[PDB]
Amino acid sequence: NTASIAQARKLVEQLKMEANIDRIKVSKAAADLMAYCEAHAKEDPLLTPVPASENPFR
Amino acid sequence: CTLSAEDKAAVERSKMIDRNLREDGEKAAREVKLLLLGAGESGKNTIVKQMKTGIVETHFTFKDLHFKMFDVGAQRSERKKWIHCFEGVTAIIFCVALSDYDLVLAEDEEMNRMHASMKLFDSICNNKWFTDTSIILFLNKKDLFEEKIKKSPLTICYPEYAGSNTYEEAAAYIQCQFEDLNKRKDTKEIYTHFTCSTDTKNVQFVFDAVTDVIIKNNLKDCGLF
Amino acid sequence: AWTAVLAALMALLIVATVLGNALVMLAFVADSSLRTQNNFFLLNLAISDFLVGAFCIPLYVPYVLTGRWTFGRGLCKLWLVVDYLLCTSSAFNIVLISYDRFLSVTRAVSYRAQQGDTRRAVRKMLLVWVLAFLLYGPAILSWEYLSGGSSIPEGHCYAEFFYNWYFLITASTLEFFTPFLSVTFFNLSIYLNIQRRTRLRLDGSFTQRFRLSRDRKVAKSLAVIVSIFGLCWAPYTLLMIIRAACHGHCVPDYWYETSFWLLWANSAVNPVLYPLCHHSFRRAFTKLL
Amino acid sequence: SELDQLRQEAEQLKNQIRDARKACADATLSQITNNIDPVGRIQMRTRRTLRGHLAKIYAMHWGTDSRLLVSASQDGKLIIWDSYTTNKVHAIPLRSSWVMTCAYAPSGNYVACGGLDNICSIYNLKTREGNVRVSRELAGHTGYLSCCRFLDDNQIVTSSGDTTCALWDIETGQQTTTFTGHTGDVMSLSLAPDTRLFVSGACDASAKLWDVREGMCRQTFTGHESDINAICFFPNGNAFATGSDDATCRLFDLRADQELMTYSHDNIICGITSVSFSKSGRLLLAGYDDFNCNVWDALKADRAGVLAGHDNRVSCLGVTDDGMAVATGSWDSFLKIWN
Amino acid sequence: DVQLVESGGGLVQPGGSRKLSCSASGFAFSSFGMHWVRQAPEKGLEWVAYISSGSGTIYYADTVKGRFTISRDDPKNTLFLQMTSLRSEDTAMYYCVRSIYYYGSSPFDFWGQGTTLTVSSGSDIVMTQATSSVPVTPGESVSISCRSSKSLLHSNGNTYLYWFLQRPGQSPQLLIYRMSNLASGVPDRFSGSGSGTAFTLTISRLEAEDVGVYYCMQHLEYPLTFGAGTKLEL
Ligand SMILES: CC(C)CCC[C@@H](C)[C@H]1CC[C@H]2[C@@H]3CC=C4C[C@@H](O)CC[C@]4(C)[C@H]3CC[C@]12C
Ligand SMILES: c1ncc(CC2CCNCC2)[nH]1
Repeated sequence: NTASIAQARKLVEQLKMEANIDRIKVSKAAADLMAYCEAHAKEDPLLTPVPASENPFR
Repeated sequence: CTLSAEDKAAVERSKMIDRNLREDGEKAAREVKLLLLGAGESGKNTIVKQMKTGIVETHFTFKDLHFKMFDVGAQRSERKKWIHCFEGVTAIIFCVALSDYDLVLAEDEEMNRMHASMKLFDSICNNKWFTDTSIILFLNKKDLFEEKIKKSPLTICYPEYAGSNTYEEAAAYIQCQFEDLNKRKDTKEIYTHFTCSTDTKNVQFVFDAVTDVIIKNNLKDCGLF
Repeated sequence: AWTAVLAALMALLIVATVLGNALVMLAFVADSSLRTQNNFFLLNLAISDFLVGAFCIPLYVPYVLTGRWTFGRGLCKLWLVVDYLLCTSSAFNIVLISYDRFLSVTRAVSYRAQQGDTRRAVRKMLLVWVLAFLLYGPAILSWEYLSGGSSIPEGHCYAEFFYNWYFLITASTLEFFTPFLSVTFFNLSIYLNIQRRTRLRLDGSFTQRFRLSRDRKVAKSLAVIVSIFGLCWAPYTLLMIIRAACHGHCVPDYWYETSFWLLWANSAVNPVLYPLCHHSFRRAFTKLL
Repeated sequence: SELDQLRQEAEQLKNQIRDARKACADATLSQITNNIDPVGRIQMRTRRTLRGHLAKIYAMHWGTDSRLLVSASQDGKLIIWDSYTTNKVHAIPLRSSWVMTCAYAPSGNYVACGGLDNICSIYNLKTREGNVRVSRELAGHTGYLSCCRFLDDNQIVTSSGDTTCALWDIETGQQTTTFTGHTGDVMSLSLAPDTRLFVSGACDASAKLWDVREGMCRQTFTGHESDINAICFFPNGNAFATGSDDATCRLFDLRADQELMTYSHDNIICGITSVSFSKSGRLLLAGYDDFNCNVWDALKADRAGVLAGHDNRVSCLGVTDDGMAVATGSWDSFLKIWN
Repeated sequence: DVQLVESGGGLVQPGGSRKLSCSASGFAFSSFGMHWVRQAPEKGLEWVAYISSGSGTIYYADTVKGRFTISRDDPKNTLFLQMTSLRSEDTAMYYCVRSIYYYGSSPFDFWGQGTTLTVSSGSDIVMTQATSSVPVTPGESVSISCRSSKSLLHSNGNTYLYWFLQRPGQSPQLLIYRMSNLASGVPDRFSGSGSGTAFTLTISRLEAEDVGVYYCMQHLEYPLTFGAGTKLEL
C-alpha cells in the first residue's frame, strides 16, 4: 500500500538524518554538566540557603 | 500595620476578589454534573435533544435543579490521559442502541457493534476514578429493536441466548448482560430505562436517578448507609 | 467488700466514658478529611460526654461512698453547674445531629452544597453550649439569693429547686420531652423517605436484594438511637418530677440514685452509637491502628 | 516489495544509531561524579500558602519577575497572585472549565490557557478598560491541549493529544508550522533557554528535540518504559529531564545522544507528574501521585530531601527565575511556596 | 475610549449647596477607585475626597470634612460629590480622577475635564517645588525638582512619588508613577530620578507640547498632597 510505503520512506529519511549526528563521548558531556553546576553553585538559593534578611518570603 | 496607602488598597481589592470567588463557588456547588458517554450512533443526540471539536456542554433546568451535561465524544485521544477530570461528576449517562445487536463496525466486519458497546461500558464502569459513580443507562431505539428481533434472533450476537424472539425477553436479556458487567455491585448502581425517539419521560427519569444518587451519598456522609 | 465492688464498678464507668470519647477526638484530629459539618457535631457530643467522665463522675464519687460532700458550697455550685450543663448539652447535641441528617434527605442539594461549610458548623456548636447553660446554670446559682437559700441539711449538693415541681416540669419539657419527640420525628422521616425511594426503584436480583438488606440495617440503627436516648433519660426525668410532686415521698431512695447513674451511662454508650457507625470515623480509627 | 525493503532499511539505520551510542559510553555520570561531595539533606519550609481555588489545580506558571504566579483550576478561573503578599491581583473567568495548561508571557503582558476545548486562549492583562480580555483564540488542534509555552508576545507553541505540536503566530491566529513524528498523545513541552530548540514528551515513551525555525525533529530520545508526563530542560540547555508513570526520572544529554542517568527508588511506585531544576541544576525536583515532592541530587541520584504537606496528588511544580523559591500546586486546591 | 464627564457646576450663594456628578464611560467603573481633585484659580491642585472600589473606604480632606460627601453608583457608572455649606474658598474646578490599586498598577492615569463651581461673596506631608518657573527652548534639557517633609521611600522599597503635567486649558496627565516608572502614552524623553526626600524629573529634547505646569504628588498617606507646581515657559 502506497500509504504504508510513504510512511516507511519517511521513517527511513528521519533515521538517516538522526544517524548523521556528531555525537560526543559521555565522559566529556558529563564533565561539562558538572562544570556548570559547580560554577553556578554559589548563586543558587535552594542549594545554598541565604540569611533571612535576603529572603522575600521570610 | 505598616502598610502604605497603596498596599492597603491592594488588600481591599484582594478581599473583593475572594468574595466574588465564594459567590461563584456557591452557585457551582448547587449544580448537577452529568457525563454523557456513548458509542457512535447510540442515539446520544436524541437524548440531548430530549433533555433540552472539543467537549460540548449542555445546560438544562428541570424542577428547580440545574443540570450540566458534558458530551466528551469525538475525542480521538487517550481516555486515560483526561478521564480523571470527571472524577467528581455526579453521574454517568451511557447510551447504547438496542437495534445494534445485528450490526457490525465499518472498521471491522467481524466486530459486532453491541459487543463494542459492552466493551466500552465495561471500560468505564470499572475504572478507578469511577468506583462510586453510578451509571444511568439508556437502551435506545427500542422500537427498531422490536421490529428487527422478529427477523434476526439475538443469537447473532449472543449465541448463548436461549429465549424467545420477543421484544420483552430479548431486551431484558440485553439489560442483564450490561448489568452483569459491574464488578462493584455493592458500591455503585445502574439505573436502566428502555427508550425511543418519542419519549418525554427521559427527563423525569434522569431527575429521579440523580435525586437518589445525591440523597444516598449525603446519607453515606452522615454515617448511615 | 461491697464498697470495694461498688468502687470498682464506678471505675469501669469512668474509664469507659473517657476512653470512648478520647478515641473519637483522636480520630478527628488525626484524620484531616473528617471536616464535614456533621463530623464537627459528632465531636461536640463526644466532648460533653468526655467531660462527664473526666470531671463530673470523680467529684461525685466521694459523696456516693460517704454520704456527705466535703468541699463546701463553692464546689456544690461548681459541680452542679457543670453537671447540668454537660448533661443537657449532650441531649441537645443529639437533637442537632438528628436534624442535620433529616436535612440531608429533604434538602439534599443544599446540604451537599454546604456540607463543607465550617462556619455554619461552629455557630451551631456554640449555640448548643450556650443554650444548655442558660437552661439551668442561672437557676442553680441565682436561686439562693432570691429566696434566702439553704435547704441543704449539711453538705449535700443539689439545687434549691427539685422540691418545686413547677420548675422541673418546665425545664424537663425543654431539656427532654421536647427534644425526644423532635428526634423521634426526624428519624421517622428519614426512615420513611428511604423506604419510599427504594420501593419506587424496585417497582420501576442481586442488587435489588442488596439494597433491601442495607435499608433494614439502617432502620435498625435509627430505631436504636431513639430507644436508647429515651430509655436513659426518661426514668430520671420522671422520678425527679414525682419526688418534687410528692414533697420527698413516694420514691424509694435507691430508685432515685439508680436513675441518676443511667444518664451518665448514656454518655459512655454514645461513642458506640454515633461515632463508631460513621465510616469516616471508622477509617480514621483504622489509620490510628 | 518496496515496503519490506524500506522497513529493513529502517531497522539497519536503527542499528547504526544504537551502535553510534554504545560507542560514546566510555564511562557514566554515576562514576565521574563519585568524587563530588553530596549536597546533603535539603530541608525546606512552607513560607506561603495560597488559598482561593475551589477545585483541583492543574497548572501553574511563574512570571519572569519571580513575584507573580498564574494558576489554573477546574472551577474555570485563572488567578494571578502576588506571591510575596498572597494577594490576588486578578481573577479571570474562563469560557470553559476544562483547563489543563496555563502559561505566563515572559514580558508579563499576556496569559495563555486551555485544555479539553482543543483551543488555546490568550488573555491581555494590560488594558485601558482595566479588565482582563481575551485578545485571541487559537484553534486548529484536533485533540486536547496539553501544554502552552510563549516564545515572545507574538509566538506561542502548543502541544496536543492530536499527537502534534504547533507554533502559532498570535497576530494572525495562524499556525505557522507543525511538528509531526509522535504517535501518542503529546504530554509536555519545555523550551531551550535560548528559544532555538524545544523538547516534546509523549505517550510513546519517547521524546523529541525539535528545531523551532526549521520545523524538524533533530533527535529522538527513548528508553522510558511508559508515557512521559513531564519534561524540563537543564539550565545550560545541553540536557533534559523526563518523568513518567514508571516512577523514574531520566536525564538525557543532547550531545552524546544518550541517557546519562536515572533517578529511582524501590519505595516509589507512584507516577511523576512534574519535574523542575534549580538555578544551578544541581537539584532536581519531582512531584508524585504520592502527594509529595522529592528533591534529588541531580549529579548523584540520591534523594536530598522531601517536601510534603499536600493532601492530594501534586500536579505542578515551578522554580522562580532567580532561584529563590519553589512553588507546588495540588489537587487538594492549594499552592504552597517553599524556601 | 475612556471618558469621564463631569457636570453640575455653576453659581451658588455662600451657605448653599450643589451636587456634582461624574458620568463614566469606556471602562469598568466598579473596579476603579475614584478621587475628586480641585484646582482653584490659584492653579494649585488640592485633593478633596476618595471613594474606593466597592465603596469600602472613604477619605476626605480635612478642609472639606463634614461638609462634603462622596458617593458612587456602580450600575449607573456615576460618581457624586454632595457639597453643603459652600464657602468662598470652595470656588474651583473639580476634576474626577480614575485610580486602581494592585501590584504594578498605575493610578491617576485618567482625568476628566471637570466643572467650575463658583461660590459668591500639621501632620500632613508637605512638598515643595522650589522653582516656580523655568524658561526653556526646544531641544534643551530641563530639570524639575521636588522636596518632601519626610522620605517617600517605604519599607517595601517603593517611593510613592507621582509627576503630572497640565498643559494649558487641559486636565493634568500622569507622566511618572512611583518615582521611576513611565506612564503609557508618555514619550521616553521624560524620566524620573530620586532618592529619599529629593526628586528630579528630567526632560530631554524639549518640544512645544512639553511646555506646561508640572506637579509633584505624594502618595504614602492620606491626605494626598501636591507641590505648588513648576511652570515651563518658552
Ligand atoms: C459501668 C457503667 C456503664 C454502669 C454501672 C455504673 C455503676 C457504677 C452505677 C449503676 C447504678 C449505681 C447505683 C444506683 C443506686 C445506688 C443506691 C444508693 O443508695 C447508693 C449508690 C448506688 C449503689 C449506686 C452507685 C453506682 C452504681 C452501681
Ligand atoms: C446525671 N444524672 C442526673 C444528672 C443531673 C441532670 C443534668 C441535666 N438535667 C437532667 C439530669 N446528671
